[PDB]
Parts: sequence; structure tokens; C-alpha cells
Amino acid sequence: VQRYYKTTVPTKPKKPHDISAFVKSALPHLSFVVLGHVDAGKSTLMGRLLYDLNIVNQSQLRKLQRWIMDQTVTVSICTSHFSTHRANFTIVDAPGVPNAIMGISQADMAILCVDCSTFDLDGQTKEHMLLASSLGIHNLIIAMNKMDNVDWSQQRFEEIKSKLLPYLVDIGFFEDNINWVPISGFSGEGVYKIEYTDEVRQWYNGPNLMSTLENAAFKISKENEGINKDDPFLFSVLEIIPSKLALVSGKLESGSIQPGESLTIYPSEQSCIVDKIQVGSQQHEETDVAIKGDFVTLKLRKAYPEDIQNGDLAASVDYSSIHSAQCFVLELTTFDMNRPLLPGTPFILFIGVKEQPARIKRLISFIDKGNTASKKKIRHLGSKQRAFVEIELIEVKRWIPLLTAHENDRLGRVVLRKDGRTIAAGKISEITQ
Ligand SMILES: Nc1nc2c(ncn2[C@@H]2O[C@H](COP(=O)(O)OP(=O)(O)O)[C@@H](O)[C@H]2O)c(=O)[nH]1
Repeated sequence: VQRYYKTTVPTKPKKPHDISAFVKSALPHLSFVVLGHVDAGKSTLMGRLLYDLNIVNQSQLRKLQRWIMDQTVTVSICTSHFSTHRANFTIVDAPGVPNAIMGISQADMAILCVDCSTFDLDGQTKEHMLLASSLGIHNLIIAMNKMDNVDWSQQRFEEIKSKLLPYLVDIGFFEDNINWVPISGFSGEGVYKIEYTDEVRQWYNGPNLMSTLENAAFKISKENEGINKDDPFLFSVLEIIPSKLALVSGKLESGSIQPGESLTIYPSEQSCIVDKIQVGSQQHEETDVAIKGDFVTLKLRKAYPEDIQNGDLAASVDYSSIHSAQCFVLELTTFDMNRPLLPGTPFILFIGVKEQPARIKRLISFIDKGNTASKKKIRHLGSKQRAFVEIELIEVKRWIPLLTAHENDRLGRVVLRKDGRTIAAGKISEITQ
């Protein structure tokens, strides 16, 4: 308590492995979150998917056609793992907006499920895409859905897209990271195992949902081919399973870990040794190498669970960039707000799977072009602007570990809300420790 054992000298692995080797040899993996409006087909689509996967029954599916996550101490996010012969996947979902944030934060990319039936670019669709890119998601698959109620009309498909695409781009996306797939969650056409109808093939000639997913995965798996031992290990603690030798579950956001190697957890700053890396939907199956992107469970020696919590951060013992703070600077981008932001204006900071009250402490400067700090004086921050800002945490019960977005692009992002409205996104630029 007064001090946990802590080191900055790497222990070696019981059975050293060639990371680059192990990556190549290994199957690609992708995690994704399934967003979309309330009546867009999210669950019938999910059902259909699992069904083609022989994970859902033929009747389990007829019931759904009139839970699904459940079927496949504090829980932060739900995961469901699955596999094809080409790739491994991990559906991510929160249980229970704050819940969307959790899902989005741990997912590699998003599938945006859209109702094509007879377009109104609506409230919670836009919300989700806004959170998606605020939170670090670059890749999308827009599952253009419910094609039957438009008889697979290329005319309509292309019409909805011409509305949505520009929005997605404005909001912060790039057109080549967006993939557009026509499907029917109900007929299962284009999802996985039921092929596109010939009528449909004469205009849509790109891949189906599943293949598109596998494609994503491969794209990812390649970047991870570089991974060295000169690469930091980063790991979001996502759940702590009770002991009666602790079990820690989370997502690697960087590098790799093998049994024998060591890690420090923040903010507790304990240095534990990992002696088993459990993985798979079970999580009895074990590997000798977890790498970035993998959802896994570490079986830790020298761990003190009372002082570990969801949303904590583990890293290489020689990695010294995670910090806790009252104050830090946000490169802040602002949406449409009711009132402007002023020094002292409080809000809730959302960050990874944690949320936290805070207030603006300083308005430091507008951002004119590129990244330059405009000499224009700034007494208040209004809607649809960007500025460097100093934030202060209030009523802190426990330190939040922070990483700047230069250190890591994903972990370094935060979403700001006040009075129930998503008001701004931010990149952590600097930490005033
Ligand atoms: N015509 C058609 N209807 C669908 C399709 N997929 C879902 N639906 C229906 O549209 C509504 C969307 O509800 P649901 O599946 O729960 O989507 P969610 O509530 O947004 O997750 C339900 O009545 C679905 O059964 C589809 O591919 N074609």
C-alpha cells in the first residue's frame, strides 16, 4: 500500500519467441463495434451473423425475428469472440452514449448499420459516427441495410451514400477507410454464408460483410508485422477476475507480452510478472505471445487486485510515459454547443472506459491553420472551433493514468460532454503532472 514492488528492468520470457515470426505465422485479428440508429437492424444483423457462424440456432434466430450479446465485479465491456478459416474477430459492446463510448474505445473499427428503407441523416447515427472518430477510429464499414425494402436499388444505395459520405468526411474520416456494403440482415443476403443474388450482382461487385471484415483484419495484421522488442507493451485493464495469482483481462494496445516478461500497472505502480496468457472465448487455451490488438487475460504473479481497476493501464517496465494528473492540455475540437466554454466551465471527461468530472482551467489559444497557435486572443471557446485548452480534474477519488496522443493515438483521446450533450473531442497534448 505505502509502496508496491516496482521495477524498470525487464525480466526475460520463460521461452523466448521471435515476435515477427509469431505474427506472420499467426492469424489476423480484428475487433469491431456495431453502431447505428435504434431501428436499423443491428441485432437482426448480429443474429444472422452468428447464425452463419453456427453460434446461433435456427430457432434462436426465429425468436430474434419479431440478449444476443449474452448468448455468445464490475464489467466494463462485453466481448464475443469468433472465427472463420481466414481470421479471428472480437465483437465489442458495452453492457446496459456513455455505453457507446466504452464500446468504441476498445474496438479497432466500427460497422455502421444503416436502414435503407424509405434519407434522414438522423440524430443518433451522427452521434455515433462523431464518437467513433473523436475516439480514434479511422476505419468504417457502412453496412447499407434493409435492401429488400428498396428492392436492392442501386439508385437508392448510391443516394443514401452521397448524403452520408460527405458527412463522414467532414466529421473527420477519409473516403478510402470507408467501405460500403449492401446487405439484408433479414434474408442474410450479403452478410456471410448466403450469397448476393444475381440481380444484385449486376450492380454490386464488391465483397460481402464478412469478407470485408476479413479484409480489414488482414490490413491490421500487416502493420503488426513490424512489432519488435524495442516496442512498448501497452494494455488496457478491462476486467479483473477474482482470486480465492490474479487474473487480469484486457486489450493490448501496443507491442507484445510473453509469459515470464514483466509489466507495471498504473496508477498503483505495481510490477507484476505474467506467467500465463489465457486467450480464446474461454479466457483453458493459452499462447506464448500476445501482440497488439489481442484481447487476452493475463495470469499475474505479485499482483494486488485491490489496487487494480478497470481502465487502468499496464506497460513495459522500462516505459515511462504514463502519468497521473490534475491538469493536462487538450488539443480540443468543438462541436455545436448551447453555451461557449469559459475558464471554470465544468463538464464530464470521457476517456477509455472511465469517466470523470472536470473543468476548463485555461483557454490557451485558438488553432488557426495546421497546428499553429493563432495570436488571436481567446476569452471564450465557441462552437465549431479548435483550441489548445488546459483542463483540471475535480472531485478526484483516484488518479487516472494518462498517455499523450503523440505517445499513442488511441489511448490519447478524450470526449467531453456537458448536460447530456457531446460538446467536444480532444487529443491529450501535454501532461502537467
Ligand atoms: N426488410 C428488412 N428488415 C430488416 C432487416 N434487418 C432488420 N430488419 C427489421 O427492421 C427492424 C430493426 O430492428 P432490429 O433488428 O432490432 O435493429 P436494431 O433495434 O436497430 O438493433 C426490425 O423490425 C428488424 O426485424 C433487413 O435486412 N430487411
